[PDB]
Amino acid sequence: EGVENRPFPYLTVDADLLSNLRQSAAEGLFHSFDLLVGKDAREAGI
Amino acid sequence: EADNQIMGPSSYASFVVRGENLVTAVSYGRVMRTFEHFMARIVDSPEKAG
Amino acid sequence: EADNQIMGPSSYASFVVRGENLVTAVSYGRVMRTFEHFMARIVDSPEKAG
Repeated sequence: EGVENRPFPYLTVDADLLSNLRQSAAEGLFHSFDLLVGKDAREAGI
Repeated sequence: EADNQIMGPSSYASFVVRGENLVTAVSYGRVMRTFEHFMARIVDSPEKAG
Repeated sequence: EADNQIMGPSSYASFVVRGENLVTAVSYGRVMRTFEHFMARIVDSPEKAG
Protein backbone atom coordinates (compact mmCIF):
# COMPACT_ATOMS: atom_id res chain seq x y z
CA GLU A 1 0.00 0.00 0.00
CA GLY A 2 2.73 2.44 -1.02
CA VAL A 3 5.45 -0.18 -1.26
CA GLU A 4 7.27 -1.57 -4.29
CA ASN A 5 8.55 -5.14 -4.54
CA ARG A 6 11.49 -5.28 -6.94
CA PRO A 7 14.47 -7.67 -6.86
CA PHE A 8 16.62 -5.14 -4.98
CA PRO A 9 20.01 -6.06 -3.58
CA TYR A 10 18.99 -5.99 0.06
CA LEU A 11 21.77 -5.13 2.51
CA THR A 12 21.92 -7.72 5.27
CA VAL A 13 21.91 -5.94 8.63
CA ASP A 14 22.21 -7.85 11.91
CA ALA A 15 19.54 -6.05 13.94
CA ASP A 16 16.95 -7.91 16.00
CA LEU A 17 14.02 -6.30 14.21
CA LEU A 18 11.91 -9.46 14.10
CA SER A 19 10.83 -8.97 17.72
CA ASN A 20 7.14 -8.00 17.99
CA LEU A 21 6.62 -7.63 14.25
CA ARG A 22 3.59 -9.72 13.27
CA GLN A 23 1.64 -8.07 16.09
CA SER A 24 2.99 -4.58 15.38
CA ALA A 25 1.96 -4.74 11.73
CA ALA A 26 -1.54 -5.81 12.79
CA GLU A 27 -2.14 -2.80 15.04
CA GLY A 28 -0.72 -0.38 12.50
CA LEU A 29 2.64 0.95 13.59
CA PHE A 30 3.67 0.78 9.92
CA HIS A 31 1.88 3.25 7.66
CA SER A 32 2.50 1.17 4.53
CA PHE A 33 3.70 -2.45 4.37
CA ASP A 34 3.23 -5.60 2.23
CA LEU A 35 2.93 -9.10 3.80
CA LEU A 36 4.15 -11.78 1.39
CA VAL A 37 3.35 -15.33 2.56
CA GLY A 38 3.91 -18.43 0.44
CA LYS A 39 4.83 -17.88 -3.20
CA ASP A 40 4.72 -14.08 -2.90
CA ALA A 41 7.85 -14.20 -0.71
CA ARG A 42 10.14 -14.23 -3.73
CA GLU A 43 12.66 -11.90 -5.31
CA ALA A 44 10.17 -10.73 -7.89
CA GLY A 45 10.31 -10.53 -11.66
CA ILE A 46 12.45 -7.81 -13.21
CA GLU B 1 15.57 -3.25 -63.27
CA ALA B 2 18.10 -0.48 -62.70
CA ASP B 3 19.93 -2.81 -60.31
CA ASN B 4 19.95 -6.52 -59.52
CA GLN B 5 20.76 -6.57 -55.80
CA ILE B 6 21.30 -4.24 -52.85
CA MET B 7 23.61 -4.31 -49.87
CA GLY B 8 22.39 -4.19 -46.29
CA PRO B 9 23.14 -5.65 -42.87
CA SER B 10 23.64 -9.36 -42.39
CA SER B 11 22.80 -9.48 -38.68
CA TYR B 12 20.41 -7.82 -36.28
CA ALA B 13 21.94 -5.14 -34.10
CA SER B 14 22.30 -5.98 -30.42
CA PHE B 15 20.73 -3.99 -27.59
CA VAL B 16 21.84 -5.82 -24.45
CA VAL B 17 21.02 -4.33 -21.05
CA ARG B 18 24.49 -3.72 -19.60
CA GLY B 19 25.47 -2.53 -16.10
CA GLU B 20 23.86 0.95 -15.75
CA ASN B 21 20.75 -0.47 -17.49
CA LEU B 22 20.62 -3.64 -15.40
CA VAL B 23 20.74 -1.64 -12.16
CA THR B 24 17.97 0.73 -13.22
CA ALA B 25 15.93 -2.22 -14.50
CA VAL B 26 16.33 -3.98 -11.15
CA SER B 27 15.86 -0.96 -8.90
CA TYR B 28 13.64 1.53 -10.74
CA GLY B 29 12.08 -0.64 -13.43
CA ARG B 30 13.23 1.59 -16.29
CA VAL B 31 15.89 1.16 -18.98
CA MET B 32 17.36 3.73 -21.34
CA ARG B 33 18.45 2.90 -24.87
CA THR B 34 21.96 4.26 -24.30
CA PHE B 35 23.23 4.82 -20.79
CA GLU B 36 26.65 5.48 -22.33
CA HIS B 37 25.60 8.45 -24.45
CA PHE B 38 23.50 9.77 -21.56
CA MET B 39 26.65 9.64 -19.44
CA ALA B 40 28.71 11.24 -22.22
CA ARG B 41 26.20 14.11 -22.55
CA ILE B 42 25.30 14.68 -18.87
CA VAL B 43 28.30 13.86 -16.69
CA ASP B 44 31.28 13.64 -19.07
CA SER B 45 30.76 16.64 -21.38
CA PRO B 46 27.60 18.59 -20.54
CA GLU B 47 28.56 21.93 -22.09
CA LYS B 48 29.44 20.29 -25.43
CA ALA B 49 26.36 21.23 -27.43
CA GLY B 50 25.67 18.32 -29.76
CA GLU C 1 30.42 10.06 35.57
CA ALA C 2 32.65 7.21 34.44
CA ASP C 3 33.74 9.32 31.45
CA ASN C 4 33.44 13.03 30.75
CA GLN C 5 33.67 12.87 26.96
CA ILE C 6 32.64 10.60 24.09
CA MET C 7 34.42 9.99 20.80
CA GLY C 8 32.15 11.06 17.97
CA PRO C 9 32.43 12.18 14.35
CA SER C 10 33.68 15.61 13.35
CA SER C 11 31.86 16.26 10.07
CA TYR C 12 28.66 15.36 8.27
CA ALA C 13 28.96 12.19 6.20
CA SER C 14 28.26 13.94 2.91
CA PHE C 15 26.35 12.62 -0.10
CA VAL C 16 26.30 14.28 -3.52
CA VAL C 17 24.47 13.34 -6.71
CA ARG C 18 27.49 12.00 -8.61
CA GLY C 19 27.93 10.81 -12.18
CA GLU C 20 25.83 7.66 -11.94
CA ASN C 21 22.86 9.18 -10.08
CA LEU C 22 22.85 12.38 -12.14
CA VAL C 23 21.74 10.38 -15.18
CA THR C 24 18.75 8.99 -13.30
CA ALA C 25 17.99 12.29 -11.57
CA VAL C 26 17.84 14.16 -14.88
CA SER C 27 16.39 11.17 -16.76
CA TYR C 28 13.97 9.53 -14.30
CA GLY C 29 13.96 11.60 -11.14
CA ARG C 30 14.95 8.65 -8.95
CA VAL C 31 18.27 8.86 -7.12
CA MET C 32 19.48 5.96 -5.02
CA ARG C 33 21.96 6.12 -2.17
CA THR C 34 25.27 4.39 -3.05
CA PHE C 35 24.67 3.47 -6.67
CA GLU C 36 28.18 1.99 -6.64
CA HIS C 37 27.10 -0.57 -4.05
CA PHE C 38 24.09 -1.58 -6.15
CA MET C 39 26.49 -2.03 -9.07
CA ALA C 40 28.83 -3.99 -6.80
CA ARG C 41 25.98 -6.25 -5.72
CA ILE C 42 24.11 -7.06 -8.95
CA VAL C 43 26.55 -6.32 -11.79
CA ASP C 44 29.96 -7.29 -10.43
CA SER C 45 29.37 -10.89 -9.25
CA PRO C 46 25.63 -11.13 -8.46
CA GLU C 47 26.23 -14.79 -7.51
CA LYS C 48 27.92 -13.68 -4.25
CA ALA C 49 25.06 -13.08 -1.83
CA GLY C 50 25.86 -10.70 1.00
